[PDB]
Amino acid sequence: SCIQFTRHASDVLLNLNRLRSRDILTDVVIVVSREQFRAHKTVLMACSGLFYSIFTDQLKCNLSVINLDPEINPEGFCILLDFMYTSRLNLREGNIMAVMATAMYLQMEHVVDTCRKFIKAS
Amino acid sequence: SCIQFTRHASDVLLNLNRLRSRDILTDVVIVVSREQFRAHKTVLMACSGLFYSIFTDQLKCNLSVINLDPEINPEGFCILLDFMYTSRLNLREGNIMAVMATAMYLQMEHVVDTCRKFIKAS
Amino acid sequence: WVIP
Amino acid sequence: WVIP
Ligand SMILES: O=C1Cc2cc(Nc3cc(Cl)ncc3Cl)ccc2N1
Ligand SMILES: O=C1Cc2cc(Nc3cc(Cl)ncc3Cl)ccc2N1
Ligand SMILES: [Cl-]
Ligand SMILES: [Cl-]
Repeated sequence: SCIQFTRHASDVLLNLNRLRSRDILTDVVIVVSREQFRAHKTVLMACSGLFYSIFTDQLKCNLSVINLDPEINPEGFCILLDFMYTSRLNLREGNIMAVMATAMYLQMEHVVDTCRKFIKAS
Repeated sequence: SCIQFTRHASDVLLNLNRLRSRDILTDVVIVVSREQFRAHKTVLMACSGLFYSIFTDQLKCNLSVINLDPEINPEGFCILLDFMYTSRLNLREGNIMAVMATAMYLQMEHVVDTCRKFIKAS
Repeated sequence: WVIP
Repeated sequence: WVIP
């Protein structure tokens, strides 16, 4: 018999993104080639099958630095990290291939699905 | 020119609640009288003006235990912690006074607003 | 607020 | 997915 506040989840994610932009309580650095991205492990896990697996591992859960596969493009990762914290995906003709490949690696099934749909249309 | 995934924020919050239920990456214990509640500092901050102030403090940000004011009712806190992680508020005749008082203390303005509305109706 |  |  609960009541529900429709905007609560969106407001929580907006505040988590504000914490990220201000580098507050970030507990991990994701290294993608020469580029570094600070984030919250919990948000990464909530969005990605890959980060979920990494941070539930009894040894990796304690690492402050995670290095991604050298094939991963920093821009594709940046676009996906922004999506994790906002629900908004900056999908463009020039980045769609790198975004799909990064989403497949990160195990972000809904992003992979829309990339496959957008590629099929063109 | 981004696209948006409507269910993303709700799915993120659902996964954060699953992490909470399994005690994964919880980094704080909230003590309310004899009762203890494990949670994620970032989620508490995203939902509460009080926790936002506590964990942005250069000294308190590093505490693993936070003791609430002894006037705070453990059931009211439990109901509010559940709301933080689900968007669902278990508001009942027998708990509304304790929920409103706890929400005022935690600075959860939308919960305070619905409690004031529900009390006014009766 | 809604009835979910 | 929608146009926000
Ligand atoms: O496409 C995706 C997105 C995703 C997220 C998560 N993260 C969780 C899943 C569960 Cl059941 N509990 C907790 C968490 Cl944080 C796992 C796999 C995938 N695949
Ligand atoms: O009723 C409320 C809910 C709430 C949440 C937060 N948390 C934040 C606010 C901002 Cl601007 N950036 C980041 C965070 Cl985590 C502060 C005050 C209140 N009052
Ligand atoms: Cl996804
Ligand atoms: Cl609220």
